[PDB]
Amino acid sequence: VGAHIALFPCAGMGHLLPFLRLAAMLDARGCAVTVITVKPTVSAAESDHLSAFFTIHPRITRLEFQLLPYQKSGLRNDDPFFIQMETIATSVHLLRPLLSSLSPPLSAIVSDFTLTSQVTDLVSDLPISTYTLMTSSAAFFCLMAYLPKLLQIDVANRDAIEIPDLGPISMSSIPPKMLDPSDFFSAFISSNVSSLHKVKGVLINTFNSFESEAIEAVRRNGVDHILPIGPLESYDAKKAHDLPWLDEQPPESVLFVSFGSRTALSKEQIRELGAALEKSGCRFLWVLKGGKVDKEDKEEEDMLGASFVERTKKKGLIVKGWVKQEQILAHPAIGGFVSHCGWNSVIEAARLGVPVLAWPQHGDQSVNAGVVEKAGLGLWVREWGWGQTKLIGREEIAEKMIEVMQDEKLRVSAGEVRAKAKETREVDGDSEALLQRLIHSFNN
Amino acid sequence: AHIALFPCAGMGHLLPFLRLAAMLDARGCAVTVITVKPTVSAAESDHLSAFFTIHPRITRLEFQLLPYQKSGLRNDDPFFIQMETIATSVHLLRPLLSSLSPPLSAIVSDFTLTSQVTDLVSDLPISTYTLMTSSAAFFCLMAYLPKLLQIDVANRDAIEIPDLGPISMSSIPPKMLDPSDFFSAFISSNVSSLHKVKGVLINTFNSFESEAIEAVRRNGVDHILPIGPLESYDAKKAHDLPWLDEQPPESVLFVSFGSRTALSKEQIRELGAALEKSGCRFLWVLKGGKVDKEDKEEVEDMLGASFVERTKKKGLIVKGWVKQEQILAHPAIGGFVSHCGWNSVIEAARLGVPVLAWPQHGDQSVNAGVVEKAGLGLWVREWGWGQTKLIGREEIAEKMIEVMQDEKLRVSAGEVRAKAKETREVDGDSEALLQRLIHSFNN
Amino acid sequence: NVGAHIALFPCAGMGHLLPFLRLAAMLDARGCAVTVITVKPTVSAAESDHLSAFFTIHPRITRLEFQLLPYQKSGLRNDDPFFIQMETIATSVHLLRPLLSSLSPPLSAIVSDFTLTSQVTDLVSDLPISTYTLMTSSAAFFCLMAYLPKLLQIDVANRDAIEIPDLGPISMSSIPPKMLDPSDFFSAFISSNVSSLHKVKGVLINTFNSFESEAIEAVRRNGVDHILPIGPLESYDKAHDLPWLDEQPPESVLFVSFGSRTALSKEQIRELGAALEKSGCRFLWVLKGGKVDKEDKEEVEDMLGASFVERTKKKGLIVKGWVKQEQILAHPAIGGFVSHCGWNSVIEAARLGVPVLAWPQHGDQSVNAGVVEKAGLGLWVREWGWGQTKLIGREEIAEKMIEVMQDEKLRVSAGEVRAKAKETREVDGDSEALLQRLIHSFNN
Amino acid sequence: VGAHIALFPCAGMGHLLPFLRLAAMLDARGCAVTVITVKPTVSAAESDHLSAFFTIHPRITRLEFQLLPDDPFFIQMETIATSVHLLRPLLSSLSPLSAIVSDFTLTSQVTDLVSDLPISTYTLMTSSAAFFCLMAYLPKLLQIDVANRDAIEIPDLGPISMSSIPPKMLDPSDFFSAFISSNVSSLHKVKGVLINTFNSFESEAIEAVRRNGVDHILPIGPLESYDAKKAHDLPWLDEQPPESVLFVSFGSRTALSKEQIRELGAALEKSGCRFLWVLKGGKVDKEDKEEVEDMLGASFVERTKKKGLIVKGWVKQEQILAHPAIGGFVSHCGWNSVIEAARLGVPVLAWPQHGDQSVNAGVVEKAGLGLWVREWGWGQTKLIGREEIAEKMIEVMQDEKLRVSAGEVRAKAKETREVDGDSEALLQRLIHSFNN
Ligand SMILES: O=c1ccn([C@@H]2O[C@H](COP(=O)(O)OP(=O)(O)O)[C@@H](O)[C@H]2O)c(=O)[nH]1
Ligand SMILES: O=c1ccn([C@@H]2O[C@H](COP(=O)(O)OP(=O)(O)O)[C@@H](O)[C@H]2O)c(=O)[nH]1
Ligand SMILES: O=c1ccn([C@@H]2O[C@H](COP(=O)(O)OP(=O)(O)O)[C@@H](O)[C@H]2O)c(=O)[nH]1
Ligand SMILES: O=c1ccn([C@@H]2O[C@H](COP(=O)(O)OP(=O)(O)O)[C@@H](O)[C@H]2O)c(=O)[nH]1
Repeated sequence: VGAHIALFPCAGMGHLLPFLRLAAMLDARGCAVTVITVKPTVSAAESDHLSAFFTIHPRITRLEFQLLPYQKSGLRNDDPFFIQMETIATSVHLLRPLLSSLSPPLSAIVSDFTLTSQVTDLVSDLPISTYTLMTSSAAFFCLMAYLPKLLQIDVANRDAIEIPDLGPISMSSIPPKMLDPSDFFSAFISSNVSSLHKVKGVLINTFNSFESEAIEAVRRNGVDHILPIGPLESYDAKKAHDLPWLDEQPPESVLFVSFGSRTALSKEQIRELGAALEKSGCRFLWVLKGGKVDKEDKEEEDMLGASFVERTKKKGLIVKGWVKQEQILAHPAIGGFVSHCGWNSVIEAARLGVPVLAWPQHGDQSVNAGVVEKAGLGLWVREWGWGQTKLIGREEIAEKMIEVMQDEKLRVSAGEVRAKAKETREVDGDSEALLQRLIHSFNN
Repeated sequence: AHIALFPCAGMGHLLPFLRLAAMLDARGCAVTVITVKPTVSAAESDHLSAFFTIHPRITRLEFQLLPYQKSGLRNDDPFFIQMETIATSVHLLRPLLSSLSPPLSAIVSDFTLTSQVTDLVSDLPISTYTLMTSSAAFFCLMAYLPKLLQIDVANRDAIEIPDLGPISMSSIPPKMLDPSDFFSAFISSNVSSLHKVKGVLINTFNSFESEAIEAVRRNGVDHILPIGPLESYDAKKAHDLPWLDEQPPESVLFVSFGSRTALSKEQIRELGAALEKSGCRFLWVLKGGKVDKEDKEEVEDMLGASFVERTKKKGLIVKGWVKQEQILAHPAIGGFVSHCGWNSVIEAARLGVPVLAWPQHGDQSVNAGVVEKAGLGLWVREWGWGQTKLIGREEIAEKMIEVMQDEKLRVSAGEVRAKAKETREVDGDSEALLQRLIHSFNN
Repeated sequence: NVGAHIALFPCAGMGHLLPFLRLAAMLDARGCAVTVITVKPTVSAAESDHLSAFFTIHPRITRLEFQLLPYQKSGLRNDDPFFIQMETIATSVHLLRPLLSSLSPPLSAIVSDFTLTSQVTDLVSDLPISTYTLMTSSAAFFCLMAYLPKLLQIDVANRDAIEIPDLGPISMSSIPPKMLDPSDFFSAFISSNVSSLHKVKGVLINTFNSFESEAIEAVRRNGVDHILPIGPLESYDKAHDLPWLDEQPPESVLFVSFGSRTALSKEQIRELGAALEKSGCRFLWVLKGGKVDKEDKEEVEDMLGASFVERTKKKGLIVKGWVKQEQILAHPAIGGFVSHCGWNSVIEAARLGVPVLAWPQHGDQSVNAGVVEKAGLGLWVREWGWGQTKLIGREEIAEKMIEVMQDEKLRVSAGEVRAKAKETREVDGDSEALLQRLIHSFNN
Repeated sequence: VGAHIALFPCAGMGHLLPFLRLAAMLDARGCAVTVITVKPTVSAAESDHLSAFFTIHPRITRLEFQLLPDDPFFIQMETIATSVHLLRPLLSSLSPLSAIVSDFTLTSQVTDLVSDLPISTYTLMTSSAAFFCLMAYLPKLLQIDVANRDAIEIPDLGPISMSSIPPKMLDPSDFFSAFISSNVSSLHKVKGVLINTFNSFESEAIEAVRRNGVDHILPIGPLESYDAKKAHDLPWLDEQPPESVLFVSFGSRTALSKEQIRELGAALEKSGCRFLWVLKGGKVDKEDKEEVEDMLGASFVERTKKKGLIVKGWVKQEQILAHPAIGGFVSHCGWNSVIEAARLGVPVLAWPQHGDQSVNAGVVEKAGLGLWVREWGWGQTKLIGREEIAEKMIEVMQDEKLRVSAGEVRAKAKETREVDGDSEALLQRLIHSFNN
């Protein structure tokens, strides 16, 4: 553990967990690692996860930063993660005192994409080689990467968007917010992509077989230094879960439902899947988030209904809250996965080879579904659209759930992805060799 | 894009730059604000500290200016004297600006520092912009000063500025016409170097000064950009609000004469006599000591105990810094008395307060004219120059009464208030221009 | 109430605290009433440790302590932990204003660190309090500091050397690059503070008139007229120290220390250790190897290895951590000092007439090394340059290490320095007399 | 107390002490007074006096000008001129001056200053009416004659001999001439002029200045003491009988050589006068002076230890002179001192070392205030014998007429000091003129 490295996730479970994963991974490869967190955390969950991680890994060290107050309405409405990410920039300078005192000077720092522009000054005064880890799809990341020239190019939204060395992305996959220049979200991505130039390398949670077209497209696309790190290894946070029912079930019989760290859909729609879930007869494990964005704000299982919970009393079990998704997904009993297609959830399923039913709700998740379908890892119906854009059928959903359980071709293809994913983590694997090579390059 | 703001001395110069800087930061530019020490007035120093603690990501660049060194520019004013001191030392900042870790894309300089600042970034890759504290109408007079000085052989009536109504000779300040005085030398020296500036920022909206903004555009300053009204950085802890809450809406008349303007000893007693005689409710900010806040160490021994007792029911007299923008927003204030320094004037317009115009020194008279033109307030030209003139209680009181009860003004003033709102809106020109400007900054 | 009250305000670091603590103790002896202003938390354990300990030793002196506020963006390029705190304290100096006004026994005067003189000066003015500056470094370096605004502003020239106005030219090669770069904190702090000196009633320098007559004049003639050499500051004062020395012959031991704040290159350390072995001189070696902070330098002998220690056990002993430097130099056994030539250590060596071999690492230190050579205190090799950026071979070091121990004229010269130092301390001596003179004005 | 005023003396206690008294006098008359001072001050005493003055008068504000980089006192007067602009910020921030009273030496520099910040300005002269005219008539005189004659005449003033006149003032080349001549020209700007004199002391002198175009001269003499109270010093003063003690002070600077000074020291014991002697070591500098009383010799101290006391350094002159014990004064004859003697009615012996003083001695003679020997001349020029001095010294103690003449002079001084008298009347009037 001669080399000293830090990783600095900003906000959100999707951002936070992987970086921890990168750190544990880095520690495993003889790196000395500090993990930087900024408080107060947006969600109760983020700290809960963080606390365990440090307890679980003593060798890795916690490096908190306390946030200063801010009040800017320029950011549209009130979504806390952009606000949290924005606040982090306001207090980012507070970082400098913290880095100056590090015992063995940091060889490199790994920084979440959202604040790559603020850190840059910090990265010139203290000359730290700075790296980034991408939580999104390489195909989706390819879109952001080419966004600035594409945003400069036109004023209206066309039928299909062409990123230069990649298959054109349908506009339906793209978020509205991305398209309009005036909107801030556009501002945050554009500036940050520019800051990539300063960075020594860019790391993404995907592997070359997995996104062959995109990774190369990125290569000639102005993102030369991108390294396919993924799939990010398990956090090894053992353990906090009781699953007597899961053990009883036959291997690959049970269906797992998670819509991500945040809730994805309306109750009326939600009841529709529950009704369709009954029609399918799949044994299930369902994790439900009452609060669409914050764990702290949810004190609501009223939404599914009284009759349904008793009706599926022996068919399935549901958790209202947080459960270990990878711990559950590695179980022999789980054979199908219905996800919101956040890239971390999609990547974990590919690593464990669990067939996916893609049900993207917002953001980059629609683009990840296209990768899920292109990979052959999962089944996706593009026509479902964004959440609340259309109300998709109980009867319609049931046919798709029945296909995932009884389509053997998906199982053979899903099995291949697990083998493809495993091979890249083997000593001869490009992903393991790239991580090992990057660690070798870090200076004393 | 890194932008640096270089305000000169004075809360009139200081307040606008910080306000914009906060606006720039809100809209996402990396912002640095340049301050130098010492500062003439306590408020500027106290304010800067407050502003930075409220806005953490804005960098503070502090330089100690060289000791006052001079020859020429007859100056009897402390704030103007400090401006000369900042201007003579701006050329020593070239070494510091060259090595800044996040290099500046552009500098937004103060009008007074524009000539020295333009020379400073000549061989550096930094765009030079200037923010104008005053009104657009005054800028037309500034542009015409060389023509005004050359063909000004006769002391008669007013001079017709080329694209708008002629200004009375009484409105032009006598100091502006004397080349020896600092006010004239600085105005002339800066206008000559305005052509080396990428853009000139102004605190007026297109609705407020359509003729003045248009006249300057065709008069050689073709890069003018209206961004007004500037928005408050809304940072404040001390509350002096309580008396007002007791007051009925619109009853109170607010009197203030800016950061560094004081009345005559005969005028303070005649103004006080008028406030009693009028019978109006009022809020008085008393700045008897003079410009500097530190030396104005007196504490209401200007009027005496007898007067406070008589007026306590209808008035509160405060000596010290008051949160002007907040007071103006209050339901209670239905009148304002102003020296018509532009920043007060803009605030009156944004918050729709009827204004009673009372110039004491410099641009105030022209701005007073603008205020009258737009219906914002009533101006009495005959009163002429405060500090050169004395007005009796009878005259003052009647005007005070008249402004409070002009419903046409209250209706008229509101209309300006609406227009100021529109411009800030995304459609509205002033915000749009800044949004237009901000993109430009990215290079 | 009818008694002078003097407050001392030190900055970050052992070098800046200790001179202040020592003076505070010196003043207390001479009947002054002393208060020390301290900010928590300390950058390093040692400063914390001394303060609690120091106040135990001198109960009468008041300890006035303040909280360290968050770091601010004032545009400096500092990557150092001790400099950054210096920055952090200064931003918050204005906050003290209400408190100084309200003290039970009021302040009559205060003395500021150079770093806080510009900020400190402003607070006093609304109070009837005299202001003084106590300066950590040498007169000769001080000569440079005053020049700095003039030097930065115009010449902008990379000549071989430049000349300070009433003092001989100083080689550029012996001037740190960072002093030259305006954006950097080191240049910026020196310049802003120097400019504010006109305000201070006097500037106190820990050097004596015999030691730097030429510099003292050079500064005086340059118009910061009020200069008050007080050197050398007296130990304020048993402990769990080393008895290894008590068993060593006199003059047989060579002491190596680079101060509290200097780490060394691992290459540098390996070569330096090897050099001692060839030289064969008995030695005491202190490793501030690790970080500037004692808290984060957890490295033990993992830096030198096991074999080096056993081989050298007869020859010398190496310790990592705080050592009681004053006591060690005082010991009859120590025959030579290898020092980075920081002023506090340089002055101490002069006090005890210990021959110095000069190896300046950063900042003020090269200018300091030269005077050390000049006064006949020590041997300095110019070609070695800066410790931080250049590495010196073991053999060259060993050959030099021998020379200082073997040269006996230097031992005679160092003694000459010592006698002079003794002369000032005495009631006859100008420095003691100057301090007594200073006290009487304090007592108005 | 409405009016607000400021004083500015550049250097010497010759000017500062009078100015401060002017400052105190003005405060008494209901004026807000600000005193402007130059730093660093040339003398530790000059600095010493200022701190005391503000401390003694709480309500008098102090404003200072820090200074940017022959006689120290003259050169510094030159330096203040360099930094005069520094004044500009100070005036601008003032809580504005109804008028400023400024030192004669730097009046020329300020003329520009007065005109931009409109301030009526005045100057106060610390030299005699007879001497001021010599300065006053000097500019014409230099160009017109360019020669050396035994005596020189100022239009309505009885000619005083060259022997009195200082040599340097005579030379056109010299720095001193430029300052004096230039400044008088600047004298035109001021709305008043003040000298520490009263008409009675020099009716002839005051008139000539009125005649000679110094129409605006105002004599406000004598200036009231600004003083500390109360210190139990000089138990050696209270002990002695009235008018038994001779007090010797050659200046606010040294004036004669150790051997020349030894002759008076030997003359003092032969004279038999009891004495309090103020002996300054530094020829011109208090900080420079670091010599003990070894110029007089150990022997002198043992012999006279009961008879008289020697103070090395400074003392409060007005305080000492006012004492019953003092009956004789020996003076270098600096005007400020001479005026103090007349107001306190203490007989003087005149021994002027340098400069304006010899002319000042002449005034004392016309007055009858003291006994003077002209032949003794410029200090250190010639050696004056111990035997010769005593006869004059004894004569000062035992002359009845002198006591009478001196008694009147004190009486005359008061009448102007009182409300009816002109010096008081003008002060009242000038303040009245002062406009808020
Ligand atoms: O109950 C839950 C919900 C989510 N996750 C983890 O949350 C991470 C982030 O999910 P993703 O990136 O797919 O989407 P997000 O929640 O950020 O929208 C993934 O590692 C999931 O395994 C989990 O472990 N348990
Ligand atoms: O007691 C005061 C006086 C002034 N101001 C602020 O100072 C600003 C600038 O004043 P202006 O430019 O109107 O006049 P000036 O001070 O420049 O002569 C105004 O917006 C006021 O809000 C204030 O807050 N409190
Ligand atoms: O192990 C150590 C190291 C340093 N010092 C003392 O710390 C003071 C400050 O050191 P200096 O200024 O010489 O160097 P710096 O620590 O600032 O680099 C000196 O008195 C040293 O004797 C000490 O007592 N023990
Ligand atoms: O020991 C001394 C000597 C002088 N003076 C004062 O010196 C002032 C001015 O002295 P003068 O101008 O007459 O003499 P000079 O300064 O020219 O030598 C008078 O007010 C004296 O009271 C004093 O107070 N103490």
